[PDB]
Amino acid sequence: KVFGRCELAAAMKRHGLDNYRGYSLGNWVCAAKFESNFNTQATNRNTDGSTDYGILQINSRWWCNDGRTPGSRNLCNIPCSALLSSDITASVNCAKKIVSDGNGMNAWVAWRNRCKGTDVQAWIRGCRL
Ligand SMILES: [Cl-]
Ligand SMILES: [Cl-]
Repeated sequence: KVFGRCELAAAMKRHGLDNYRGYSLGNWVCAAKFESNFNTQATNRNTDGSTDYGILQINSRWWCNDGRTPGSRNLCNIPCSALLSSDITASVNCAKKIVSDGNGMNAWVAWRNRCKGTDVQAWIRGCRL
């Protein structure tokens, strides 16, 4: 599913991401936009053979099992395919573990490079939340 901006904001809000670990909703919308263009089915392969999955491009090296990232972990305890669902619950629950691990949203490269220090509230402007 390709989410609309406001639709996704509202889904993330319902799933407890607004202000989660001090990150306002705009940060999460901004990250999703630049990681996946709001497409739950996005995949991208990394140089080391790991793959990033879903709306927030969660990486099989640490977070999910895809059966082809030898020596990787599965810290969210999920198959990576669950991260591609039109229901973002699994992505959101896994993202909460990532953002809690000490590095905050810096785990998401596109967030660090395209959202951090910008006016992220613009991403939820106009939305009925
Ligand atoms: Cl694996
Ligand atoms: Cl933080």
